[PDB]
Amino acid sequence: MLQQPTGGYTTLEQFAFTIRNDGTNATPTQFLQLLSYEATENELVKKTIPTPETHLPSARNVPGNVYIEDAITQALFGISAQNVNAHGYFSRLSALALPNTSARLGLDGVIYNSETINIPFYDPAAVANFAATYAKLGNASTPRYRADMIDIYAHVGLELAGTDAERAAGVMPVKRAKFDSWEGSLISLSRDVVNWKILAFLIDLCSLEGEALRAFKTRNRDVFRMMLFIMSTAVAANVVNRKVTKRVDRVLEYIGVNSMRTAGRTATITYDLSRHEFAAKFLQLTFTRWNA
Amino acid sequence: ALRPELAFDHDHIIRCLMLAAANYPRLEGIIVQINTGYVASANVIRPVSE
Amino acid sequence: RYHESVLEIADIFDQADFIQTSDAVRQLRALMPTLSTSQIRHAIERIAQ
Repeated sequence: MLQQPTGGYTTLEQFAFTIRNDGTNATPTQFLQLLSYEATENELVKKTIPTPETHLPSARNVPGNVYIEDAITQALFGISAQNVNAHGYFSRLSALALPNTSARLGLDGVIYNSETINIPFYDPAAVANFAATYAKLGNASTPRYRADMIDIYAHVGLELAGTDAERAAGVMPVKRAKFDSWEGSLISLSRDVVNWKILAFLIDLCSLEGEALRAFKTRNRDVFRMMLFIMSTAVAANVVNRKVTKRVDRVLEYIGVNSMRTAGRTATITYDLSRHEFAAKFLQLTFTRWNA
Repeated sequence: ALRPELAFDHDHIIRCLMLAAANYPRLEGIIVQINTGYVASANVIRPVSE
Repeated sequence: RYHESVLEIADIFDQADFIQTSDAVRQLRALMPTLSTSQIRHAIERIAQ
């Protein structure tokens, strides 16, 4: 077992998030520095997020070791993720939510039912806190519990493109992102993010309280912004290149506006409707936690 | 849904139609034929005998 | 006292949008005999063939 650092597991260098920028390693924040926005006539107002359902998927026993980290990251950032809403994994996550479970969350992000001492794992109280919310990813597809797939993206845009004044105001002009870019920059970035050990991020997001959680939110705001960026490219209506002075600038219109696009395209990853449900639910939970 | 083909190049095509219009006398007739066939296919008008 | 040499338009204009070729076409043309308009038509009809 790994004891959680007072700053959270993300303080550990083992869980550091990084993205190649035209193939060289870089912190997400300094990729976000390359981003630039051209505002348009439309506006994003942020409606309040409906509070997530109290209900959890039944903590049913399942054979095998669920790979929950890869499931979430693939559902959010992977190329053509499949079976994103298959219930079993999440039932196991709910089993992690239980007060005295034998289940463990390995730092691999695999969920083990047995207490396998050879494999290091996150502190059970912390994963209980994390699963207690995130198992609700399990009812992403049930009609009773589907998250808004449209309005939530306002928040995404606000947390990505939004200037501190706009984030205070809660409204921003709908924006067209752009950055000097290499071939396949959005796919490569998405690959760089899908490899992230995000369970440390979410576990810290749930278990941490007071000053520690706030310092975590400031230290990690750019990470969350990179995740939001990958999602936004997945849902942006249109993505193109612009040749300028022998440099291609990638352009994504528009940030904060979910187009509900489902057909795959070269430029970016793509959400099938099931992926859309999943991401919407994930955003509901994650923003509900981030804004508190 | 992706169609694995090149985009219809509006600009290049219009430029080439201009070039052909300036150099290829048959062009007019070609386009007309298309239109003619279309009218014929729409069955909008036929000559009656009387 | 001078030095004749090809100077690509690209070394002058900073706008890449309107520059499609380079010195190479000039050199290749220098290889061609001067052509009467009918010889030009013959070349084009041949390539068309």
